[PDB]
Amino acid sequence: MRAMRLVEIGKPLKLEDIPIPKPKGSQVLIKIEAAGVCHSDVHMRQGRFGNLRIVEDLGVKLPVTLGHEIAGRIEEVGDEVVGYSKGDLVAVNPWEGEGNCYYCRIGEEHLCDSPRWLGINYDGAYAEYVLVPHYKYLYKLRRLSAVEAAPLTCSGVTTYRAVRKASLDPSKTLVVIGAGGGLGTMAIQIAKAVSGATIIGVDVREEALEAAKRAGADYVINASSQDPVSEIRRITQGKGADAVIDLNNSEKTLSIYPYVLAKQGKYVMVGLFGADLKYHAPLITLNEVQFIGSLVGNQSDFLGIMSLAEAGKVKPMVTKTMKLEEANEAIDNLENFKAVGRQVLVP
Amino acid sequence: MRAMRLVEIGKPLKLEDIPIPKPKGSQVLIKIEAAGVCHSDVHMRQGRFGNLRIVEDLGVKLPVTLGHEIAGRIEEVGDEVVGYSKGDLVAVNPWEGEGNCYYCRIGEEHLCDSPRWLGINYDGAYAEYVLVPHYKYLYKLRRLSAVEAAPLTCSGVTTYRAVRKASLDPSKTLVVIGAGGGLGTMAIQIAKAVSGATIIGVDVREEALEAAKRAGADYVINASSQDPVSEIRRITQGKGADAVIDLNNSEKTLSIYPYVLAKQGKYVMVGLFGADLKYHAPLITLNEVQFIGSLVGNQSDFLGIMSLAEAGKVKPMVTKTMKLEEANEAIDNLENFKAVGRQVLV
Amino acid sequence: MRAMRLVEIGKPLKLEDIPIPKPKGSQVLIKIEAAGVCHSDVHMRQGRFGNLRIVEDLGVKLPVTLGHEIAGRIEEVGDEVVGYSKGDLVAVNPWEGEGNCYYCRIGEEHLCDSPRWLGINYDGAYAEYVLVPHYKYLYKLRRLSAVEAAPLTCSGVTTYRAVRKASLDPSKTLVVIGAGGGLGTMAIQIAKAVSGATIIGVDVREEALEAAKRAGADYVINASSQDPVSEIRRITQGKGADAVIDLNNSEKTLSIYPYVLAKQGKYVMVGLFGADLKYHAPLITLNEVQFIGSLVGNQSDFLGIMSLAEAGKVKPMVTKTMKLEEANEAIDNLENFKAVGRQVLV
Amino acid sequence: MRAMRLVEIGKPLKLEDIPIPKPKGSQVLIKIEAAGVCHSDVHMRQGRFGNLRIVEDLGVKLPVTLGHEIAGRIEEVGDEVVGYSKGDLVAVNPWEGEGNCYYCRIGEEHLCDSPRWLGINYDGAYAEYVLVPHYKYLYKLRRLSAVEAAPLTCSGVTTYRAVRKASLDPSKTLVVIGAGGGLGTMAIQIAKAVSGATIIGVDVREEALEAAKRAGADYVINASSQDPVSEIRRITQGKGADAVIDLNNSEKTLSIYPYVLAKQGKYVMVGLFGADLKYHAPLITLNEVQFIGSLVGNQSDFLGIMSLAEAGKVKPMVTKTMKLEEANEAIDNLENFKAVGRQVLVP
Ligand SMILES: NC(=O)c1ccc[n+]([C@@H]2O[C@H](COP(=O)([O-])OP(=O)(O)OC[C@H]3O[C@@H](n4cnc5c(N)ncnc54)[C@H](O)[C@@H]3O)[C@@H](O)[C@H]2O)c1
Ligand SMILES: NC(=O)c1ccc[n+]([C@@H]2O[C@H](COP(=O)([O-])OP(=O)(O)OC[C@H]3O[C@@H](n4cnc5c(N)ncnc54)[C@H](O)[C@@H]3O)[C@@H](O)[C@H]2O)c1
Ligand SMILES: NC(=O)c1ccc[n+]([C@@H]2O[C@H](COP(=O)([O-])OP(=O)(O)OC[C@H]3O[C@@H](n4cnc5c(N)ncnc54)[C@H](O)[C@@H]3O)[C@@H](O)[C@H]2O)c1
Ligand SMILES: NC(=O)c1ccc[n+]([C@@H]2O[C@H](COP(=O)([O-])OP(=O)(O)OC[C@H]3O[C@@H](n4cnc5c(N)ncnc54)[C@H](O)[C@@H]3O)[C@@H](O)[C@H]2O)c1
Ligand SMILES: [Zn+2]
Ligand SMILES: [Zn+2]
Ligand SMILES: [Zn+2]
Ligand SMILES: [Zn+2]
Repeated sequence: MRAMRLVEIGKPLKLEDIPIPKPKGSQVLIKIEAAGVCHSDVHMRQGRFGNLRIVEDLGVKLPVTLGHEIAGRIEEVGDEVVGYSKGDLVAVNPWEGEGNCYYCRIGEEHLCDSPRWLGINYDGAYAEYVLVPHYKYLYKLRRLSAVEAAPLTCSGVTTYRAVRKASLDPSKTLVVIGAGGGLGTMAIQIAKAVSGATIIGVDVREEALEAAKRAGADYVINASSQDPVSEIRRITQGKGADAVIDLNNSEKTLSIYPYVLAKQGKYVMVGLFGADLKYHAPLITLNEVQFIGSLVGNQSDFLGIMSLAEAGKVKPMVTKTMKLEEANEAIDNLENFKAVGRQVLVP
Repeated sequence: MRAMRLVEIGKPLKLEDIPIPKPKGSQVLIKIEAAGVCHSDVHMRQGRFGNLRIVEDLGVKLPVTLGHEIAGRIEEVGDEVVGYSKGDLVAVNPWEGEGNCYYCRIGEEHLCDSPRWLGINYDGAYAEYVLVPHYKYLYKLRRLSAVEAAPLTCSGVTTYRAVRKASLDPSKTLVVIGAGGGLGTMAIQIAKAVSGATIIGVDVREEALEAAKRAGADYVINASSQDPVSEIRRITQGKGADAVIDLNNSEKTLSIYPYVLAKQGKYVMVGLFGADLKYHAPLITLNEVQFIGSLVGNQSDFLGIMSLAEAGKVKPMVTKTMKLEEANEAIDNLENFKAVGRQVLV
Repeated sequence: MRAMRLVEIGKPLKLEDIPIPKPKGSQVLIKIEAAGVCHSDVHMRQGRFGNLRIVEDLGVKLPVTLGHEIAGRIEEVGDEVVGYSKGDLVAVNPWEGEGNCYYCRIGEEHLCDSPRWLGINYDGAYAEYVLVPHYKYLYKLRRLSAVEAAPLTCSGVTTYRAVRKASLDPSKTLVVIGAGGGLGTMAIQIAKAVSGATIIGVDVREEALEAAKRAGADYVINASSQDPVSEIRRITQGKGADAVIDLNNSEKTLSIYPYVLAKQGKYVMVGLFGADLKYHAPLITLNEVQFIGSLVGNQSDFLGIMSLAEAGKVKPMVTKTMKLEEANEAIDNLENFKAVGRQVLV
Repeated sequence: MRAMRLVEIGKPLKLEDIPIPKPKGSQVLIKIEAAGVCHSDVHMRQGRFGNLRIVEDLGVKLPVTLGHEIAGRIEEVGDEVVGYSKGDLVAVNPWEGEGNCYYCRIGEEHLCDSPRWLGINYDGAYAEYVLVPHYKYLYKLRRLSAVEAAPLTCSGVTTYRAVRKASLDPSKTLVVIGAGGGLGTMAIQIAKAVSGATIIGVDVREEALEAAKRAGADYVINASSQDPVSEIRRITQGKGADAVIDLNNSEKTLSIYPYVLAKQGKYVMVGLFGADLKYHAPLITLNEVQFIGSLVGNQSDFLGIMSLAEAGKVKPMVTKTMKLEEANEAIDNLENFKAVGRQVLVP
């Protein structure tokens, strides 16, 4: 089968011909009908998340098929599979754990000590087929097509979790940094659907802000032409933002936004652009500010976002559908900040 | 009345004689019997918390009587005061708000936009009497004496809230930095009394660690004669600490402990030594760690620590007492890191 | 000034002429522009909530002006009032506490031991003016008019708190009983605005269900012409409802819905029709279901619903307005179940 | 192997000779060194929990080996078992789920739609060996012996969860009904270890109250000689109890304690004596009281209580150790309210 794999860092993904997995036990073989392209793949290709080398520090073993936004039809199931039949259209939660470690026992499976992340350390969706370790990570689709559902397995579940960590309510204001991109449009839609908080979207491209508005942002700020700090201060009437979901965490964003937080404000750090957070400690203490890391999501988060989308409350903004072989072009678009919403590959 | 006030930044507190406040409405006048000495007064005297100037930046108007750990007896009450009488022994919650702003409405009074902090921007306990804006901030003392209860109004409520933010449970390990001081000894007693988590106390003086051990720490580590990272990793079997309550937040502590956090670990920042937190962002994201600021406490926190104390489940470790006029010496001891537990003035 | 007061239990509210309150300190005098009519006033007039007598049991002292959904303009302020001026349009939180008791300290003012409930044990909005104990209970109106905001101070805050207690999320289903009334229409709008859960509205009148559908219900069920159990089970695919907000709690509703709860399901009891909950204990234990009482709301709840409303995300459905003197007729409509949405007096 | 099984309701458990299970895959065969006796087995033997027949209504299929308080040594592991070796002394969490249903996905495994409860609908610990479905339900013991740990898997995890649902803090008072029994002594120790709340123990036997005190109760009330209502009112100075953990839920207890709740008080219903809760609805609404059901516990709860005990913070009060063949006598003792603390069988 065809597969776009990461064979060497700093080099484009290579199309290869590898065997189709054979499911056994509780595993499930899925024929891919949609594979979303995540900016995280830009970092993977470069082989690094900030100062962290995926191979040397994170333990990734090359080669590996990328693609962690997965949706397709069940092709074959193992002998222990129950409640799923061949032909079923499903979305797949790639953030899988083994079950015995501390993090799996408390329901934080994505933080497993021996993680099975499809598309990162295990073969992902940039292929004609993908082997899913356990059927419990599936979610049958009815209202959504594979193309519309795929982005939900990463950008969706990730921002759903981040939005929960933001602890929103009607009296609070949320600021999303990078609001026109893949996770940005998803975070905005979700915040608009599961809370009554005021949503402010921030980006640097005119097209990105149009995307943020289509996503439902109550207010948008172009940080290239406008003074983001002044605008956020004005909109919140001098109070500052009660929560900020930073989908960049770059030298640029971390030098600006951590300073527009209201007292008790929560700065949820999702982006992986790579930079150090330098912040005066007394500022953290005296203002009870919080810097919170958020990574993908657990089974509850996956269930939550899938339920919301399947109910028609939110829907990924897929702006382009391309071939599996165009994987390197889709990733380039993100690397060059030329895409809005989400791009999805179809084998 | 006698009163030790911050009259000039950088200079010792000055013994001054000012009018005795006259309570009206729901206000209450307390005759001070005990005033705890907090390290915060070292910063105050120096005129800053890190880069933040108390006057220009934090808006403190001098002169002001310091002292934010308050306990004494009611001397006089306003005409609207209910449920309290002259002579009543009480502890005072100094972190007061006005009630109308966003923060007061959600029950986070200490973060009021127009704060009324006794001992900070309003006159405190380093005097014969102290005026209390509302009787709602009082707590009748029964089991504890004024001297034993005074520290609860700051070191107690501050660490009670911090322990709460640490989200502890029996399977977690908590590390307390500065475990032998005023807040350190309280943080440990509270953590042991309101959770079943493993407690590791870290300090840099043999006696401080002994005070930490007595407070109830399961393990103690002297960072100045042994590598804390190795011990903490060993104790947690390589997992790291699920929570750290840093009562320093100095360049020294922030360069060590943030790196010993377990995944989802919470770094609660209470200390105000002054330094910049510096941490690689990808590490915060990939490990889902949290850096959380915690400041004094609200009325719920005050009630929690006073009830816990009056029930005899925790008790401030007062290692020495002295006169009001000796305020400058007590503060020097903290500045020179010469004390263990809490000092109280009378 | 004119005022409709509960002078005699069992008898209509009486038009009376009493002195106009004079505000002092932090008190504020509001000139009433809108007073919502709540079903609670049906109980009040009848003199009881279930078996609980408002006088003997609940301690209500007659006579008292009713009306707990308040909105109007500031007429006069006490000398200590800050941030408000004469002429300011505001909504009033009537569920007020004194601040010193356990409940006020933990931020649950509405459960104060010495409650100051405007329209219940203190004079309410069914009059030309109403005295407000503290300006902290006010909320400046910008987007909404007095008539549109009045209902938020009871039907809004009550259901906002109830929606919160329901612990909803996208994978859950909420069932609202009495979905076409004052609280019902609000509960649905709020549930839709602050969660992504599936909402099922149940009522017994075609128009009530239409009002429920308009409020935003995903499904509507007329319990008087179809079996609600079958529909709810079908809609939830046999799982049952994860939460039910019962705005009746009558022998009729309690004999049906508690049995349609999913495991861990939460039955939030708001309605005060009067009945006894009767459920086999082993079922509560084995299914981990919860029967939760919810009463009006605290300052945090008030802030939440007022902000949500002023942002235009929800809005009380006022289907009719009338004169203060018509108070007894508006209450009759609710008693006879003749209204949909909310009625407001001017 | 020997096994004490429930073969017919209303009749004593029968000693039988059944084959020793053969573990495969992720299963683990444990040689039982301790099996605690739970009052729940009194209800099982009678074949009913209140109005609920275990067979006709709950779906239990007879015969079945009882015993849900399990501890022993690993005898054999399946091929997929990792991190566990033969000879390891472990406690076993019997409240197991399948993983795919809603409740398993959100971390509430014990409420699984297709539960695997060892000792209830699957063979339990009243035997020489027990087959554990998955090694992730194990917890290695170091400080505790099997006899001291066994009770933790039901009375321990159940009361740990109930204590959490009670939402305690230093200013609150907890009242435990049935404080001298198995779950009673465990609830008291736990509340004393994980909260600073005031603990009041209530029972009807002098011996039961001695047990409650040894457990650490701050106050004890003998409901046979004293007026429980008056005492609770006096101790809480007229406020009432902020939380009540009822380990009976009988006609007797439900007619008394739901009426001594403080405003916002939580009545956590754990006991299964069988009775209907009849309570005036306006009382629930106007006082914001809560009636909360609590059943065993999930993997997080199990991890929590095991950590606490393994740390020496709490320890089951085993008052008697007897032979496997004495299973019917141990259960009779509970049925007749003649035992304090917990009884443990050793094959
Ligand atoms: N923590 C997690 O679980 C997780 C999961 C997925 C992706 N991510 C990370 O989130 C980040 C964004 O991912 P994405 O897929 O949405 O990519 P994306 O390219 O679609 O979005 C990036 C957006 O950032 C905007 N941007 C660039 N510089 C900016 C600035 N200075 N201020 C404001 N906006 C700016 C761009 O215009 C663009 O719209 C990446 O680093 C990715 O690896 C994290
Ligand atoms: N955020 C708040 O609400 C709040 C409230 C009160 C006090 N504080 C602050 O907390 C800090 C401590 O206050 P305190 O009253 O307990 O004072 P303290 O004098 O008791 O000092 C705390 C302890 O820190 C120890 N220490 C010093 N260097 C150390 C190192 N490198 N590693 C480990 N331990 C070290 C000292 O030996 C001492 O025992 C101060 O900065 C104070 O201003 C904050
Ligand atoms: N706990 C609190 O804080 C609080 C606050 C305000 C009002 N309330 C109470 O809530 C209840 C409802 O108040 P409301 O103002 O919305 O009044 P309402 O007149 O609008 O009545 C509510 C709805 O119940 C419907 N109904 C009647 N019988 C029904 C049945 N068998 N099944 C389904 N629906 C049925 C009616 O048709 C009506 O639409 C009252 O008992 C009131 O006193 C409680
Ligand atoms: N929900 C769950 O997860 C769960 C789990 C295990 C056991 N249980 C149930 O909890 C209950 C108790 O179990 P146990 O194992 O501790 O049994 P136990 O016999 O050891 O305890 C019962 C105690 O109740 C006391 N008691 C009897 N009548 C009383 C009264 N009127 N007032 C106060 N105390 C009274 C007895 O003196 C005795 O000490 C049973 O119904 C059992 O099935 C529930
Ligand atoms: Zn794991
Ligand atoms: Zn304020
Ligand atoms: Zn009160
Ligand atoms: Zn399941």
